[PDB]
Amino acid sequence: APLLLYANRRDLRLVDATNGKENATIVVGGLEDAAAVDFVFSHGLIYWSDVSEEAIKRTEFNKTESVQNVVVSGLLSPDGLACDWLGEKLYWTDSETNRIEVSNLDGSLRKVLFWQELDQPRAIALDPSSGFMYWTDWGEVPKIERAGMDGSSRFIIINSEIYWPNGLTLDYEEQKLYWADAKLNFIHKSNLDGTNRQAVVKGSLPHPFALTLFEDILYWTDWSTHSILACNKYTGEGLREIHSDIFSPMDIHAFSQQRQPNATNPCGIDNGGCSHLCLMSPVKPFYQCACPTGVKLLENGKTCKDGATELLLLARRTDLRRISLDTPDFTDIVLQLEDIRHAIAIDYDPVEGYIYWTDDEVRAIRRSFIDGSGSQFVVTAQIAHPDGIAVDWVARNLYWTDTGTDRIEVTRLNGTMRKILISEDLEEPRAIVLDPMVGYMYWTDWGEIPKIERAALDGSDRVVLVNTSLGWPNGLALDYDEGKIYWGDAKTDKIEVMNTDGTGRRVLVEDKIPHIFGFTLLGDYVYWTDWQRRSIERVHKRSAEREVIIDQLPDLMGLKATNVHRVIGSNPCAEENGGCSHLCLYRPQGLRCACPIGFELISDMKTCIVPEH
Amino acid sequence: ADPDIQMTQSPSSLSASVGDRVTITCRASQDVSTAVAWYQQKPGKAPKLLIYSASFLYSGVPSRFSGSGSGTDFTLTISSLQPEDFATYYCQQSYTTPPTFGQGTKVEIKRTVAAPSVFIFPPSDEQLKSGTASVVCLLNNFYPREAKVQWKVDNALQSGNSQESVTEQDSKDSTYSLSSTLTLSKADYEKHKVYACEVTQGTTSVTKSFNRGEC
Amino acid sequence: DPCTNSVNCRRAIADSEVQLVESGGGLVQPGGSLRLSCAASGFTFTNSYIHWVRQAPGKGLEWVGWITPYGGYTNYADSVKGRFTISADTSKNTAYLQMNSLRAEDTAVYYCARGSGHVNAVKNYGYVMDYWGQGTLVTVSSASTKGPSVFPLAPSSKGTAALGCLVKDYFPEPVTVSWNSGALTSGVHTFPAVLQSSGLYSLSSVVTVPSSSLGTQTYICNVNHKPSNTKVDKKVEPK
Ligand SMILES: *[C@@H]1O[C@H](CO[C@@H]2O[C@@H](C)[C@@H](O)[C@@H](O)[C@@H]2O)[C@@H](O[C@@H]2O[C@H](CO)[C@@H](O[C@@H]3O[C@H](CO)[C@@H](O)[C@H](O)[C@@H]3O)[C@H](O)[C@H]2NC(C)=O)[C@H](O[C@@H]2O[C@@H](C)[C@@H](O)[C@@H](O)[C@@H]2O)[C@H]1NC(C)=O
Ligand SMILES: *[C@@H]1O[C@H](CO[C@@H]2O[C@@H](C)[C@@H](O)[C@@H](O)[C@@H]2O)[C@@H](O[C@@H]2O[C@H](CO)[C@@H](O)[C@H](O)[C@H]2NC(C)=O)[C@H](O[C@@H]2O[C@@H](C)[C@@H](O)[C@@H](O)[C@@H]2O)[C@H]1NC(C)=O
Ligand SMILES: *[C@@H]1O[C@H](CO)[C@@H](O[C@@H]2O[C@H](CO)[C@@H](O)[C@H](O)[C@H]2NC(C)=O)[C@H](O[C@H]2O[C@H](CO)[C@@H](O)[C@H](O)[C@@H]2O)[C@H]1NC(C)=O
Ligand code: NA
Ligand code: NA
Ligand code: NA
Repeated sequence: APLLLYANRRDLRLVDATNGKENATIVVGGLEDAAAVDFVFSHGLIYWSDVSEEAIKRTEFNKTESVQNVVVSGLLSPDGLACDWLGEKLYWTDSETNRIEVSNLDGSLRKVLFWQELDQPRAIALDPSSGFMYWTDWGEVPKIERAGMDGSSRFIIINSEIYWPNGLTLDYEEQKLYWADAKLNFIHKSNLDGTNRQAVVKGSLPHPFALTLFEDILYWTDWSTHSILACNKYTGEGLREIHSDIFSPMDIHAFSQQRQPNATNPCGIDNGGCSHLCLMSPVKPFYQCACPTGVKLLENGKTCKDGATELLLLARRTDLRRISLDTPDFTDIVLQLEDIRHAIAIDYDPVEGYIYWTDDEVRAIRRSFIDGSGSQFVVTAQIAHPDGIAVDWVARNLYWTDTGTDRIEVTRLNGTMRKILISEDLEEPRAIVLDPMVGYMYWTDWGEIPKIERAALDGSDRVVLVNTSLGWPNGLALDYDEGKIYWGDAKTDKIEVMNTDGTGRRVLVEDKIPHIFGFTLLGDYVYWTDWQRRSIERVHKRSAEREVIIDQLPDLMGLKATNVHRVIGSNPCAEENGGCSHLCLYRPQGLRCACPIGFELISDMKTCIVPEH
Repeated sequence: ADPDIQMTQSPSSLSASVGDRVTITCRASQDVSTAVAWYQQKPGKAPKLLIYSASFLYSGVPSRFSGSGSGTDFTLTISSLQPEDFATYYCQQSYTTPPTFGQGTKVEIKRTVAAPSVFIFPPSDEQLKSGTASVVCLLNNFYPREAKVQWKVDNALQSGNSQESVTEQDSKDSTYSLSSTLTLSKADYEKHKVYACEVTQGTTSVTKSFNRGEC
Repeated sequence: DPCTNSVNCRRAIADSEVQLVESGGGLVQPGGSLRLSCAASGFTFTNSYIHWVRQAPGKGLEWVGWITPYGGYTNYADSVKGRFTISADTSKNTAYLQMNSLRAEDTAVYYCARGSGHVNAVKNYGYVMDYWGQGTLVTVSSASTKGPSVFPLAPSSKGTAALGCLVKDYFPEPVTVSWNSGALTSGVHTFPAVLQSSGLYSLSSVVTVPSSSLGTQTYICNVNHKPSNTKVDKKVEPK
């Protein structure tokens, strides 16, 4: 008796098609919006996606009342899910992030496989013995595609007479593909490459959602009739309702070991020699090593690097995100952080791996590791509108600008030993960057007389570098190797570059930059966020070739690109804080020790003391 | 047949000052997850969506509106009430068919007391020719809404022959206006001389009158 | 504009149009029939739920039914089942509510409303009604149409003076009133209609003006009772 497993929003249920009139048994309850379902029969596992909890979860069918979270981040509308029972992998689609992703069965080693030309991806079906995956897309260009389960050889197999392709399944016995179209009111079948397409049933399908198969019978769920229907897989005859009055039928499978035929795993017993993911592949040797999202596979084709070498770090008002710069997909991963209300400026310390960011609603400077763990408050008093922040990775100090207080201030990196460095002639201070090797800080002011200014790292010898043809200089970035500084101006709508002494000024970008805010340089590239275009973009600093990194993301703010671990440059503050009891503030002419309020330097020029009454 | 999901709002009406925080509750008779929407309905206008999915602010809606809750208990909060927020507010579950609505919460704006300007209008001669006479008393731009309007005809208090109507709260100055209409046969109107509208709020009484014998 | 570039000011500012136009309402005797239309524009008709929702006078909101125009599928409230039929014409982007065997308790303003989101989406907001038409009034009554008589409320010899128009003895609702063809709006109060024991409605519209203008300015109430094709322009003068 073919058992049918289906998702039902608040629960997952099992019904036997033989006695379909009977009450369906509840497999898992307490769910919110369970949508996609699949299983690993040999492992006794049932998986489901929940689109309100934004999670994929699993349970063991034998035991009871133990729901295991598998994927709980990075999901918005995970509408389709498929288990690779041969290679032991999990695949899913997401129609809001526009991605197809793969992971191990426990959710580890997640990798985004496809991120382009996905609009409303939905159903996904696997042929692990042939290394091919199939999925539907009911979006602007509706289609059925096929690709390697390693992400290779992507091909459109059906692109005509298609509109809402909601359901998709495979017949492993006859090597056939079946799908249901909820607009064109039919179920069709074809070979695995799309050829010899044939109509199975036509007209009795108000709103089919998911389709499955067992022996010579197709089974599908229908959103408008709230039921599971069935017909003969060759002729469409004998159409009938198996099970009715279902609250909200979603994905469905024939729950059987025979629907997951056993074959040799090409990965063997050594995971193919792959350090991380061993994915089924449709070409000899029929596996392919892969790496987590953003991570490069080395030359041997087997061993992953240790994480991304370079990251783009984003503040985005209500969250922070990181994007690897190592791979072409530019997947933004949201950091797991608490109480992010209005994050604005961001920087990063590669020595300890701390991101630092400002927030003018929390009114605090905070830091964390690149995944959101280790999160700590750094500065909480007299924070008002801190629109710029910079890490001094050499002297281990933290700088910020605040247009709510009209100051530039410095602390140690953990927020202690605070000193006001600039407290006059700041109207709208914003971006701030540091050159510890040379002894300078630079900052922008977008007030009524806009400026780019320079001072020593103690705020002394203040000088205006640029005060003409500026308006809203929001972004600032040094090119340490080339002796240049770049800026983005949201009023003149320009990205400009000049030597750090103010010579050689010239316009780099002039078009389609209506409102830069975030702004950073790494290697050959300048990156920015644009408040009006709602995009992250970059330009090659010599060729001026532009690339869109992310489009249509609201609430973009500050941006910093960085090597994750490597730092360059030094000065005498790096050695025992210069001997300074409190702050060591380097200048081109030599370091100056400094003190928080109420302390004074004594005659050794190093030690701060509260002076006697 | 399955029971309709009952949405129970509270309070049925409330009055709060400009700047107050206002909270409205909505309880569902079945667990509806976060599938709850809130609407604002100004008088004589279609409902406008404020919140969906229990807490998501709909595009264009001011940020003083917010929502929260899950399961069966939901709330709508107006964090700083504005004079233009006079309206009836409805919750609705969007979880299953049929969509069902709460009975609504009428929000009134509390303001300082304002005494009415009172006016009395005799029937027109053109109406008098038709066998019926309408006498109208107008209470203009006053607060609070509650007022006692009594008709006196030759110093005899009238009973059973008048009806009142009240405008909606003014979206600018939060006052009301009220009309009271006294209806008489032509013969009865011509039987008496003095027509008076007495208006009382608290210890404050004002009377406007006309005499048929004027002119 | 400096506010443009401020994190705090940009936030405080934030802190092709979809349209649904109903027609068809009016007075109908019990047992009779009426067809309402809802003309949609500004969105892909067939990707949406289209709802009908009704509101009896002084009462709350009651869902009537919906259609998904992509395939014409419908749902209905038990209170209208079998008597009301919803349909749609994709070529005209119009939905319809055919109302048969009408009952007195079907009297209501009838709104059509668009469900939010896409009809084929997994995260389905189709019962969230994100745009509502203006409504059309259906009155089910055996009483016949009657247009109003309009009488002056004359300014007294008494500063600020009050004047107005009394709009008496009409059926069904509604009446609209304007002053000086819409040129006079400040200080106007048009009261809700009251149902008189005769079964006919009456209302007054008033306006306060400076008492100096009583000799120099002319004041005209413009009364329209569309149900009876009765339009009246009444001059209000001191007596
Ligand atoms: C926050 O940072 C402060 C600055 O220190 C610098 O950063 C830390 C993370 C570390 O890398 C230091 O080496 C850096 O200089 C910390 O204050 C400093 O803390 C150190 C101890 O870690 C302390 O050194 C001692 O100094 C005495 C002489 O008085 C000597 O006998 C010891 O052998 C040792 O050298 C510094 O004096 C101290 N600086 C000042 C100006 O007080 C701070 O540490 C915390 O607060 C200080 C006052 C001490 O109580 C520490 O024990 C305590 O951990 C950091 N805060 C936190 C929460 O980590
Ligand atoms: C820009 O700032 C000038 C003064 O700062 C100089 O330029 C910086 C980039 C930096 O190198 C710094 O070391 C320099 O000292 C202004 O010139 C000054 O203007 C005032 C006001 O008229 C005048 O009293 C000073 O003598 C003059 N200093 C000079 C010329 O060195 C610029 O002002 C403009 O240029 C002036 C000649 C004058 O026409 C004024 O009206 C102009 O605004 C500043 N430029 C702008 C666009 O504000
Ligand atoms: C799944 O299929 C594989 C491949 O056919 C099979 O493993 C093969 O089994 C044959 C004998 O039937 C051996 O001669 C092959 O060398 C062997 N190949 C490999 C790569 O191991 C699996 O059977 C395995 O597990 C069985 C117990 O579950 C055992 O009897 C087999 O000897 C073998 O170890 C097939 N798995 C299942 C569960 O049927
Ligand atoms: Na999408
Ligand atoms: Na400022
Ligand atoms: Na601009």
